[PDB]
Amino acid sequence: QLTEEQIAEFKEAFSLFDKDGDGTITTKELGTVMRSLGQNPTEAELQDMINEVDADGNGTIDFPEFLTMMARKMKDTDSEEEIREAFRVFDKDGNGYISAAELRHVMTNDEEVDEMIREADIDGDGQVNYEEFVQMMT
Amino acid sequence: QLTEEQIAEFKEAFSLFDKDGDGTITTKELGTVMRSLGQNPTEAELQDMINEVDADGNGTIDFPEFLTMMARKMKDTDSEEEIREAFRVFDKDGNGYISAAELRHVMTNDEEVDEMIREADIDGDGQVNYEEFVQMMT
Amino acid sequence: QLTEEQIAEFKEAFSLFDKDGDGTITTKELGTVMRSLGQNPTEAELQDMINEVDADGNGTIDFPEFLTMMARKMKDTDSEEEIREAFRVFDKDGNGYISAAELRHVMTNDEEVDEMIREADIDGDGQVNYEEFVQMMT
Amino acid sequence: QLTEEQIAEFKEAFSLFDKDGDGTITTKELGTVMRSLGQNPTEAELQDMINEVDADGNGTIDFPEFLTMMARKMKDTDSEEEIREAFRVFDKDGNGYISAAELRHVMTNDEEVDEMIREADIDGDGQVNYEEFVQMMT
Amino acid sequence: LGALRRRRALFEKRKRLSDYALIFGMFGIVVMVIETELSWGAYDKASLYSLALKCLISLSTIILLGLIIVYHAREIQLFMVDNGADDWRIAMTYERIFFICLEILVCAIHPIPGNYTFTWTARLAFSYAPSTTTADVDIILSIPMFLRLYLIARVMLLHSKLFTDASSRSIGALNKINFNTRFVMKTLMTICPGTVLLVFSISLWIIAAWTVRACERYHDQQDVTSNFLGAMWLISITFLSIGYGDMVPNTYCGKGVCLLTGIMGAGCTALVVAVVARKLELTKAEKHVHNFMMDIQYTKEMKESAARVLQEAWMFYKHTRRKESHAARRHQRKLLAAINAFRQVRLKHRKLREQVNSMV
Amino acid sequence: LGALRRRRALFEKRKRLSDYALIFGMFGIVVMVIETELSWGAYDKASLYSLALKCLISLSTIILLGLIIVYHAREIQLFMVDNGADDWRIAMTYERIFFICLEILVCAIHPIPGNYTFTWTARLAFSYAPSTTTADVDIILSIPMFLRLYLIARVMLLHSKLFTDASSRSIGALNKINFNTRFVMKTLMTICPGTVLLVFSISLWIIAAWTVRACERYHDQQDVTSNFLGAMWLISITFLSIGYGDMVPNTYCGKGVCLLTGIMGAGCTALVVAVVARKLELTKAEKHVHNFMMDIQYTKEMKESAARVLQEAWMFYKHTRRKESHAARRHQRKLLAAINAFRQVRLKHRKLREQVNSMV
Amino acid sequence: LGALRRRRALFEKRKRLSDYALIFGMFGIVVMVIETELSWGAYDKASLYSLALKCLISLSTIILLGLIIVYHAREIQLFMVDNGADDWRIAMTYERIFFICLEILVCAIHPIPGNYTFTWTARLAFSYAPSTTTADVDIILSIPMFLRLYLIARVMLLHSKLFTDASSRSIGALNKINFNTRFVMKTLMTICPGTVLLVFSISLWIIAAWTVRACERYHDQQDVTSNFLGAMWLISITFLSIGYGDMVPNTYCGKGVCLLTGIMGAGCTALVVAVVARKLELTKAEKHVHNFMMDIQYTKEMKESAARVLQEAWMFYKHTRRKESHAARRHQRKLLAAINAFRQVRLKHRKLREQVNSMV
Amino acid sequence: LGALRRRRALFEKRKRLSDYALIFGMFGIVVMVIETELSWGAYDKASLYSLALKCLISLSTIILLGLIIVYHAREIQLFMVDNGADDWRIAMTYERIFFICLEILVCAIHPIPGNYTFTWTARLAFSYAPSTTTADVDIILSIPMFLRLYLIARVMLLHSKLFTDASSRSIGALNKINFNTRFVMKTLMTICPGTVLLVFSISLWIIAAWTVRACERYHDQQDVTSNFLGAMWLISITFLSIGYGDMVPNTYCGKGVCLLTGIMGAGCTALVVAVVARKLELTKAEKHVHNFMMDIQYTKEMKESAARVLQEAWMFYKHTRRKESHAARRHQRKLLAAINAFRQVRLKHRKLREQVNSMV
Ligand SMILES: COc1ccc(S(=O)(=O)Nc2cccc(C(=O)Nc3cccc4nonc34)c2)cc1
Ligand SMILES: [Ca+2]
Ligand SMILES: [Ca+2]
Ligand SMILES: [Ca+2]
Ligand SMILES: [Ca+2]
Ligand SMILES: [Ca+2]
Ligand SMILES: [Ca+2]
Ligand SMILES: [Ca+2]
Ligand SMILES: [Ca+2]
Ligand SMILES: [Ca+2]
Ligand SMILES: [Ca+2]
Ligand SMILES: [Ca+2]
Ligand SMILES: [Ca+2]
Ligand SMILES: [Ca+2]
Ligand SMILES: [Ca+2]
Ligand SMILES: [Ca+2]
Ligand SMILES: [Ca+2]
Ligand SMILES: [K+]
Ligand SMILES: [K+]
Ligand SMILES: [K+]
Ligand SMILES: [K+]
Repeated sequence: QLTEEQIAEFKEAFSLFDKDGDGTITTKELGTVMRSLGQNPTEAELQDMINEVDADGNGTIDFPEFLTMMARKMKDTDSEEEIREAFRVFDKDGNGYISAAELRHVMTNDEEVDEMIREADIDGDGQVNYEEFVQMMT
Repeated sequence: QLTEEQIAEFKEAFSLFDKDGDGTITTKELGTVMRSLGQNPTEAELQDMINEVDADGNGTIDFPEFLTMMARKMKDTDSEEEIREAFRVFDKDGNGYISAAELRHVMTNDEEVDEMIREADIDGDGQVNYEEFVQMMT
Repeated sequence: QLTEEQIAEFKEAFSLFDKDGDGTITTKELGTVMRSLGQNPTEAELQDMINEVDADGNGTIDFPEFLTMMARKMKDTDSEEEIREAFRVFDKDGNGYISAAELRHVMTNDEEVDEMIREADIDGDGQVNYEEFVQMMT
Repeated sequence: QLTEEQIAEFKEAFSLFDKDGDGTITTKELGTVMRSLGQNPTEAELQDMINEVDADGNGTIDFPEFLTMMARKMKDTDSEEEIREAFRVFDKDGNGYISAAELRHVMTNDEEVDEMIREADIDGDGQVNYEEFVQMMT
Repeated sequence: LGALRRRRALFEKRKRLSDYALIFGMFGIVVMVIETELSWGAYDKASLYSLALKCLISLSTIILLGLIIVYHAREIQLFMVDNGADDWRIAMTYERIFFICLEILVCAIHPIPGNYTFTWTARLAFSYAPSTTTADVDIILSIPMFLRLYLIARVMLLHSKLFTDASSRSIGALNKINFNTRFVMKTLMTICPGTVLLVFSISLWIIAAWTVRACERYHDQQDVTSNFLGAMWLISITFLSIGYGDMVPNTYCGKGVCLLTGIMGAGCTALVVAVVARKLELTKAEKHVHNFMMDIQYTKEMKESAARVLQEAWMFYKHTRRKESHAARRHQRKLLAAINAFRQVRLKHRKLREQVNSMV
Repeated sequence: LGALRRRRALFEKRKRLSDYALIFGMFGIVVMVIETELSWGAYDKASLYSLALKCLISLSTIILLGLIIVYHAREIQLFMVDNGADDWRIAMTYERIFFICLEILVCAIHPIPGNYTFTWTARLAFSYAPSTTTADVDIILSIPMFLRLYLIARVMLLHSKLFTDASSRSIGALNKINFNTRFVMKTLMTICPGTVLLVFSISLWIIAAWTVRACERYHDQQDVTSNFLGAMWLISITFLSIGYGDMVPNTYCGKGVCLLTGIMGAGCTALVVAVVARKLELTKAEKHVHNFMMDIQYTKEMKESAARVLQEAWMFYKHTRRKESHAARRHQRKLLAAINAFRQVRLKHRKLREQVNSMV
Repeated sequence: LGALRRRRALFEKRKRLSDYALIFGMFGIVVMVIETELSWGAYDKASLYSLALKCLISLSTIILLGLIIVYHAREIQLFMVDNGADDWRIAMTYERIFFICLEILVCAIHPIPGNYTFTWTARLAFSYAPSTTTADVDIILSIPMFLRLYLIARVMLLHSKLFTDASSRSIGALNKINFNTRFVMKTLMTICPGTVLLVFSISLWIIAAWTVRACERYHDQQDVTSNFLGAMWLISITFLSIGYGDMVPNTYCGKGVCLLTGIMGAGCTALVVAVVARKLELTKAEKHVHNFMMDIQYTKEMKESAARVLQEAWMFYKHTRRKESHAARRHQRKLLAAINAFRQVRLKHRKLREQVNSMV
Repeated sequence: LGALRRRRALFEKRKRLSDYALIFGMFGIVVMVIETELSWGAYDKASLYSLALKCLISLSTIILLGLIIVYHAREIQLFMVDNGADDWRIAMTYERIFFICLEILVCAIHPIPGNYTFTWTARLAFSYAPSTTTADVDIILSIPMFLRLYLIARVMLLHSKLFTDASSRSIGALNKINFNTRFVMKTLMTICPGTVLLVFSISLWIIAAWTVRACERYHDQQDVTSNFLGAMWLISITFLSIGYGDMVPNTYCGKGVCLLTGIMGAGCTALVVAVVARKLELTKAEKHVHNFMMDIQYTKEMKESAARVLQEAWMFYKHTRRKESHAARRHQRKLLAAINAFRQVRLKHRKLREQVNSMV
């Protein structure tokens, strides 16, 4: 497991967001910190970014969840966030599902895209989702 | 007609204002773009500037109307806009009709102005309008 | 009387405040010009400064009144305004009447002030007013 | 007592805050002075600061209390203010009472802290207060 | 209304007298330059041509002094009319008398007709060998004649539109502004800074070069720094603070002119820096257009970089499923590079959006 | 729609003609440099190699003049199409004819084939000894050939993305922006200022050095300032306004090039100052992070300083109660120092809070 | 109230002791300058006049040391009264003792009476020929006497109005500001920057020039850089970073003074740039008045340009209807020019309106 | 959690290897300086002392190359752990291999043991007389050893608190900030600009001076620019852009170092200007306190000026009523002066009020 120094530094970083010391980072405290950093996050975006690392879905970030978030944030570049952003900009319509039309459109910036769709649709639902995208990326 | 490259570039410029992709530039989208450019257009001025190129009067700009607007906006200087602005600053009272008094006043900055009025009043209504102004200018 | 060039320039300066061209400068037009110059005058101060040159008291400045205001404003320094400001700062209490106490207080920054009061009280009301101040100054 | 020049200078300093000349510094006058100095003081903080030197507790600062405040503020460093701020930052919970846990936590940045608690708890209430802190500091 | 007519009739006389004083001062300076240049080689200081030219300078100086006196009389009358006085002694303070005497003294220094000489000794540069000469006295009176250029500033101030305009004066007095020559200088430097900085320095270049040549032609038997294109080289490399050294002044006058040139060059580098810094800034209308264009560019780049990310990821997956390793590793490297590029363009787009939001 | 296709075809023809004119101008300059370098030592001005190279320069200049004429014809047609004229005489104003003639004159100066010579005399530096030589006339026509670099600016402006893009032109039209070369220069100086300042100066360094060497190789029997690495040393120490002095030009051409170098160095110090001042500023996203980190640091410092204040106060109390004096005084001194340090850290934390509140 | 009286009675004593220390330090420096100047030619270092003047310097230095000690005693008492101490050993830290010793050492360096000499060897400039001399030792003690000018800064700080005023002290302490000498320097540079920059540099010009002359008069048999107006020329061209070269120091002292002068000139160009940049900016009222005047000007221009557009259009129409062609094309060209001018003035007016709206 | 432990254990190893590489690089540079200084006069290049010292340099260089290789292996492992790779070939791009080879080449240039010589010819300055010598080859390998100072920047970046801190990294990641060496440089220049500018320039002064002396001691039989205090004078007057001329480099190495010094001085004047301009601005609280103090001062002046106006007006009235004229005229002049002074102070007070209102 992590050594004493690492866990101490990460506990300090956790308490940097956890003002009340209850052990969980509520979305309000994260929003207050973000506002103090000069940014203005909406409630919807803040909630969407707080369930990214929330494994149990309780709505708050405990210490292990924050440790996972740090373990994926300490690196200079994380493949997960870049893959998600690429998938988001792929989906022009914003419905969460990219069909063959958008793929063919973005590939122009026939057989190859057909092979991509055929080998990317693991469930065979006729369309490409986020799980299929991350499966193909890795 | 226009080649493929020209029509593609002009379609891209049209879609730069046409967010929803319905094929018509509503006044709200043009106002949003103008606000994003740092200017603050009033609804009256925006509507007045959107019917300049609206040939059919439907209230929106389709692709051919936008092509006409570009065809008169690509040039470094357009005579139509300068003539309109000159006529606007000629009309001190703002009623849309310049009588001989304002003409005589602005010429000082007798027979010549009388000849101008006589040869500029095509309809013989006793006063000079925008159509007579553009007829005399050309 | 004034020559043609002087009256023309002063009429232009008058119309610089007189937007509607009715021949009188309403306090609203002067306030609008002052705001356009970056200053923020209160209604009370604006009215107080508009009756300074209003000889007939009609509430507006006609052309002769504006000519008098210019004739006292063209000079580099006007004694009337400086005398009024000096009298205003003399009156600490702001009641418009300076008694001997304020005079004695400001002279320290006995017989001389007594002589000043004796020879400055023209009406013999026991106190010094603005008319007595301007009489003593001139 | 103080000489005439010192009394005059301190009366000028007093009249800086005493706009109305009533002889007492109302909290509103101090607030408007500190707003003119660019600060944005809350009412609670203003009241806390104004009872710092308010000996009689009437809610306003008269001349003798202002003289005491000046005799404590003219020096380069005020020991009382620094001692109070140190005690304030000692009290993490903000309840006004520092228990042994906070002291043990802040010393790590056993017998010594126990001796400190034993010799600092003058009233023997099991905790350390502000008067005990200033007694130990002096 | 009995004061406005008089005030305008005196403004016009004051402006006309300033114009005539400038005309006569410049004529005196020009004839001084002509005579100084000609009396070196064309004829000698005892010739009748020199007497005629110096008589012309003196007759221009007498009229200039008369015009200065009449201008100050008109300004005294203006003070009377402004402050409602009646006795001219009231207008005569100590500062006003001092400045009248200063202008008269400045405008009364000129080459007096007649031949007078003084012994001039200078230490030659880079050899320190003394050189003596019998120089004329008209050269220590010709150089001060360049002080008549304050009439240029006076004429510029008096002829300025906003100094005499009724509406401009009304608006200025409504905002409590003094229309001194510093306001005119600031308005010129904010409207046309390059033109002012290019006229005021290339017109003083000729003056400094001529002064150096005139002062040093007495102690220069090599025609090195007493040649006009040599003095104009020395002054230019002094102003730009290069200071080569091959042409260093011999006499105290040349050294003083070079010191003044260096001081003004060190003061003009500041003006150049300010003007350039104010001329690189993009205006709001230009900045908004630039930001919009860069937003479009970044959106296109982001689209194509996401396309490249997916293309490389699929190629790597296909090569892995095709029982291949080397090409799979190559395409995994390409996928990592594409992900890094996508992150870079995303960060640039976010920075642009933040800048646009802060501006608007 | 009948004008847009014509306008785009004329944009394309104009851009292609600009590209070809730049190609031929640069080819002429390069062949001029080659011939000037070779004709000094490799062969003489009467050789057939010199005739061939100068014929190549002339044949490039003829084609360049033709391309300039055709480019101006295309611009005339563009003026016709834009302003709806019918007769080409409408487009021919005085300024346009003057600029056409200026470009033709600038692009028609080149070394004419044939041997022509003129007598060149110069005053050597630091010795003032005249030197006379029979120099060729092709060196006073080779140096003006560097004026063909305005085609570089024309090509940069015509090839710029936002000059010809339809969407960019529309966005510029909504905001009433003129897309002249000053807008392009400002956008370059705000996007990549260091790259522009490093290319525009290290490309003119070689041009100025070659000009100095070419002009002064006729009056240099010591190979001091007529050596390329010597001319490139002189020009560098002139641009940076050091001006040592050991290498100062002999001829008027070298002195003029050094004067221009000094002027442009004094104008480029302003650009350097502006760029550096704009590159030290922290952006908002960096200022906020820095302020957060420094706030954390100051809170930790305050905690440890209050700890030291209480530790020293208790030590002083314990030594006072222990009937000790020397250690009591030492620890009272330490307590006073700790109180002063705590005051300092509290004040700087308050200053940081004030700054954060002001920017937020 | 028992502390305020003592604090004011000690403020007055501290200020008076600072005044007397400055008086005696300046007297010592002045007598040092007089004796150094006289002992070169007027008399020799063995004369009784030199003994008397050096005794005067020593007797001024003894009193200066006494005043410094008494000033520090008063400051110790002030520390006692401020921090409520009782034993003076509490106030004596390491930094305070170091600074007391530093001031005493700085103020105890002066020419001791008596004749002492040391052998000084230097390498002459531009010839590299060694030159030895038997120089007095009083010249390495006279130059450090210029370090007593920190008393000037101390007196300026102590005599400043806001340092001792109860009102200013209360206002500053309410905002938690330290009234050190940097605050005084910043307030001076924001109130009267030109005056400070002109006094602080022309008073150091004389000091540097005298130091160079005093150090180099021992190795200068030509009276070139050991002459006061020559040293003052060298220092001026070093400060302005011209550096001609004809006068370059021979000795280590002259070279060191020239290096310090160059450093301070490179640090004062920054101050000049900042002051000039802050003195070109138009104030709010001036900018508003200027914008109003330019708005009036642009409206008049727009009126007359629209008038010209219509006049030219009608003239062209009349000539076309009059069966004329050449005048028709002339007036069509004029109409196009008038339309372009109208567009230009309209764009300028729109830019002015945008700037006014952004400002307000 | 299986990645954080490895990442921290690799951060520590990376930092330790950077520290050791810096230690060994600085040791190699120091021994190079010692050997270069000693082998000139103390012993010859064939001595055993030179062999021992060059063996020490080589043994330090071998260990430095090993540490660089191990550092890059640790960084490869860090790339593996970060991007979840498994094969080290994936981490090896073209840029990474190029930079590894560049560091190895930079850190493998050192004086090889053994005596080797090459013929060095230079043109002496100010006489242009050629001078040849048989110089050792170890001087063209000693000068490149100063390129190992990039390890200083690497150690500064790796040891920085916010680079490795978990909380600082998290806060930077929320705001998408890259913690490269430019961010560290900007934070240093905004926290302590003077200290950085005084260490980075006085540490390079010694390096440039030593390089000039080492390069030019082979072509200097006068000990003029091959003396350390002479080279350090040359470099200082080049950096400050004075450029006297008496010491101008003879060799290409000295000239190149002087050119680089001039470039860096022209780039450091910009930093000085920026720092000074940012150090003259008054803090918000300081500006508020200054404005309050000036408000009090202006109110006092306005009170006393109005008092003087009334006093003079009454004195004039009393003298007029006392059948006196001359004193009446004197006091009328004084009254006019007092009115002008009152107007001036009123305008200053109004300007201060406007500034305060705009600020708040
Ligand atoms: C002082 O500001 C600087 C700007 C930029 C730089 S740099 O290292 O990027 N370039 C650089 C380096 C050395 C010498 C020269 C050089 O002499 N240039 C030129 C010669 C002639 C005419 C010129 N017109 O513009 N530059 C010209 C340029 C350094 C300092
Ligand atoms: Ca919480
Ligand atoms: Ca949870
Ligand atoms: Ca989709
Ligand atoms: Ca699916
Ligand atoms: Ca739409
Ligand atoms: Ca339509
Ligand atoms: Ca009308
Ligand atoms: Ca009609
Ligand atoms: Ca009205
Ligand atoms: Ca009325
Ligand atoms: Ca009263
Ligand atoms: Ca009365
Ligand atoms: Ca009150
Ligand atoms: Ca009370
Ligand atoms: Ca507690
Ligand atoms: Ca208790
Ligand atoms: K220089
Ligand atoms: K030089
Ligand atoms: K120089
Ligand atoms: K320089």
